[PDB]
Amino acid sequence: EFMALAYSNIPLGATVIPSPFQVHISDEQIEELQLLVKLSKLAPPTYEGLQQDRRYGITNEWLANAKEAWKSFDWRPAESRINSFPQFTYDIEGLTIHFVALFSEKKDAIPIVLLHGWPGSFLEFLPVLTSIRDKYSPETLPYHIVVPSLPGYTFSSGPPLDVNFNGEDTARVINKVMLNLGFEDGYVAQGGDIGSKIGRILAVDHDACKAVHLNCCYMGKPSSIPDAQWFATFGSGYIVEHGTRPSTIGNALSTSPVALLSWIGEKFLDWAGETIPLETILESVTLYWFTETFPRSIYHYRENFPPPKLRHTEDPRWYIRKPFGFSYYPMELVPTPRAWVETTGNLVFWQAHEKGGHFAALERPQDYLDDLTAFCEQVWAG
Amino acid sequence: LAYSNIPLGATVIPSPFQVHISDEQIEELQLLVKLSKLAPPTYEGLQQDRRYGITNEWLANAKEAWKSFDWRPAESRINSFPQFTYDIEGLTIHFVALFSEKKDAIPIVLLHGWPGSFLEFLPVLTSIRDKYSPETLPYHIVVPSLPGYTFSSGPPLDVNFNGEDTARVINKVMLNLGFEDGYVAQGGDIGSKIGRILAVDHDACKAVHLNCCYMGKPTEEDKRALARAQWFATFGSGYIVEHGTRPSTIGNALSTSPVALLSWIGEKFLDWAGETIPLETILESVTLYWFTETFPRSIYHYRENFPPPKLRHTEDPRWYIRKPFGFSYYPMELVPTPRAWVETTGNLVFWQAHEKGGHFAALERPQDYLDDLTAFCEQVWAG
Repeated sequence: EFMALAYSNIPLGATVIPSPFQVHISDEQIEELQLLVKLSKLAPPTYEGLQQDRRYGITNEWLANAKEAWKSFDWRPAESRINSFPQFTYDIEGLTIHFVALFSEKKDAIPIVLLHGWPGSFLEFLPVLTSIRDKYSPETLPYHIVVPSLPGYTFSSGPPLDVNFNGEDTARVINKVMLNLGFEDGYVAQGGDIGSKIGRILAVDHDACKAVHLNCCYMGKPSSIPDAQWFATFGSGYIVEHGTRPSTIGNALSTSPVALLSWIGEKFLDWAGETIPLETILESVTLYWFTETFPRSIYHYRENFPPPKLRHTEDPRWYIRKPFGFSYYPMELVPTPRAWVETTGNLVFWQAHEKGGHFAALERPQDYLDDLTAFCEQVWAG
Repeated sequence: LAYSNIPLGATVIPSPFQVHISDEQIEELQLLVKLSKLAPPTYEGLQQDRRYGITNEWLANAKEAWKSFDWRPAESRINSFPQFTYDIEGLTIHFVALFSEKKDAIPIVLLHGWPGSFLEFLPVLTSIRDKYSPETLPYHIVVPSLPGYTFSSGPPLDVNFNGEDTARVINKVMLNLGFEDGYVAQGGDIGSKIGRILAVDHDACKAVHLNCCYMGKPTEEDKRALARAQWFATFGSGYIVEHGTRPSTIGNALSTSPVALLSWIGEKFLDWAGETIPLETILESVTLYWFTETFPRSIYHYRENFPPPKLRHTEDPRWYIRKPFGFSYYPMELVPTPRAWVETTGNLVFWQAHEKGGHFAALERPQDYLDDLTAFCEQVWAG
């Protein structure tokens, strides 16, 4: 049905008109989730499950309380809030690609694509979009904001069943979202986590991406610098498992929503600088559950197995020549000093922050928006 | 029960034990098997060579077979073997045993690993009582459940627990049975680490045979072995890192659904074996783990290597085996180790290589396993 929505006017010059989209999880799925949460079994007490500092992962107490709270979690109000933002799909290379957008009425608004990672989603950027739409009407908005679901995530389909799919494929498909919207003349990319790999690939390989801002630069100490990571030794189990046995873990965590909550909840707890509320965790895990995201979402991790000859960020093949900005958040998983980041591209913008961790947009929306705006205004050349 | 007479000289009488899972536990299992949801089709789940783990089709078929799986006959077979428990350091320690009537029978402890259990050794015990009566049996065979596994309780809730603790507790099973004058240990997987610790640190353990020597390097077969070891190190060690760094997360996640546990453990029975392990055997092991809440209690050993020591356990002079040491090479072990490697880790007096068999040597090749065990004990036992 036709639904007028503010900020939803497709930019002049779009070559393909996207299909309007709204989230409508069925009543039967909501009923089922409540049942499956209730009946999920909990592990018995163990020494590891009793460590309140989470040294061995989530605690039994956290999970029991989360299970109890999930019983009274109501998806419908969250879904209504999601549906207050314009959403669309395109069909690209046989994939359905979902995206949230705020479109400006200005002919020459600066197009920006914001790229989530794992175990996130477009939800990470909704607080930022709220700030944007409160400050700007469609008529005063300086930017077009596109927040796509990567292939395999939430309402995006795929990846394909019959061929391998990697970060370069991901970037090619996301670039086509921007091309379809008429942004061949230029857009800015912003990324964290896996989205920072995608954003780097867009900037290095795709003409339409003119500049890139990252809040994550997964790297070791660069070899070109002559003469703290609890993450490589203790925090990388999920990477090895996702990268070597994605089918096993995907099959395992499809069985019960509480299995999925255990695996993903650990990361929302440990990776954030600002504490992420339980409701936010439940919202994201619930969305992953309804859309069967997890098994489809982990294809990127196998690019690290066997270990590449050079890390992606440390490879001249992926050095960013276009204008490159970086924001340093102190509770990022591998915080990278400016001298490190500078070895990986033409770094024209640097901003450090006193607060915030891995989920920068979700934890510190105003800092994230201030940085993004400042970067685009500094580098955009018309 | 034949083979159940406690050896003379035992200083603690063990308590007889039988498995009797309640109908309520059986039906809770079937409820949660039926409640489990399947993954969507994925590229990774369609790879028949299992390059990314189990296939979705294997899991769906295994779940369907589980709905028709009858625990009662498997339980009756378990209960056909003498079983006991001891209370040691506040833990209930379960064990299977075959006791000889010979007064000076050689005592042997067989040590399972993860994701195994005493079930791994039941084919060997079957071969033993088919070959020997209680009067001709040359050995006392003890097959304990490690702390945290199946019918053994623990590990403690309030303190850390490691391989040296495991070895100390297992040694006390043998001491309780009167074997302070000497026993032989045999181990694979984690049981190979326990066996090494017994031999190095515990007076009563007089010799040790291993079918696993997790180590790095200190011809065509050596080439095929190196390729397998590299595959295991590069692609097979996710479970080690996850168990070793986030045991509470994975323990909680897989406890929620028996089919989650089946996915995680089934992958290993498929990939680690040389001889194909029947689905029924996988279901029996995973079912036993489920009824006893084994998985979250069973993975404490993995964190010993985080952070990694500069010297792996087998390669550390602190753990060099000076007592008589035997090794059997099975080509589909996870890190197949040539003799020149193994010899650097102990007083290797016995070496046997096999054409067939992988990681679960006793379960896959019970006759080879028993032949090696008899040959090693006869070679090294000194009264």
